[PDB]
Amino acid sequence: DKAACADGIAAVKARVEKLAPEAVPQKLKRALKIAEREQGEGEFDECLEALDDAKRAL
Amino acid sequence: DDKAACADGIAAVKARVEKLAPEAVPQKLKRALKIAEREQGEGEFDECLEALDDAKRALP
Repeated sequence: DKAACADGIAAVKARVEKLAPEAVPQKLKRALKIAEREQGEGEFDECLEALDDAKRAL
Repeated sequence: DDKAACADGIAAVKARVEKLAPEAVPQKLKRALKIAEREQGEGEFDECLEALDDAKRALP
């Protein structure tokens, strides 16, 4: 889960870098923020939950 | 789908590689990542996933 959380944050960040700032959905930006915080608390299992929501907004 | 997993996996391997000392990045990783990116550009997303598996296997 630790590697999947880090890989998923990298994957979401890469998608966001290609989008126009106004074209980044608010739901995507919030979900990624939650994932990065959950990673910071070592809750890698929850990080994956937040990452699922982020990808829904792609 | 495979298209999304291919892009996500390339992004994930690139971020892992950026954390390593350059001398610790094996030639086997570099070749596999190059193949994954070429296959992605050709729409061969299933083959890209295979090359990404080789790349991640070669990481320290």
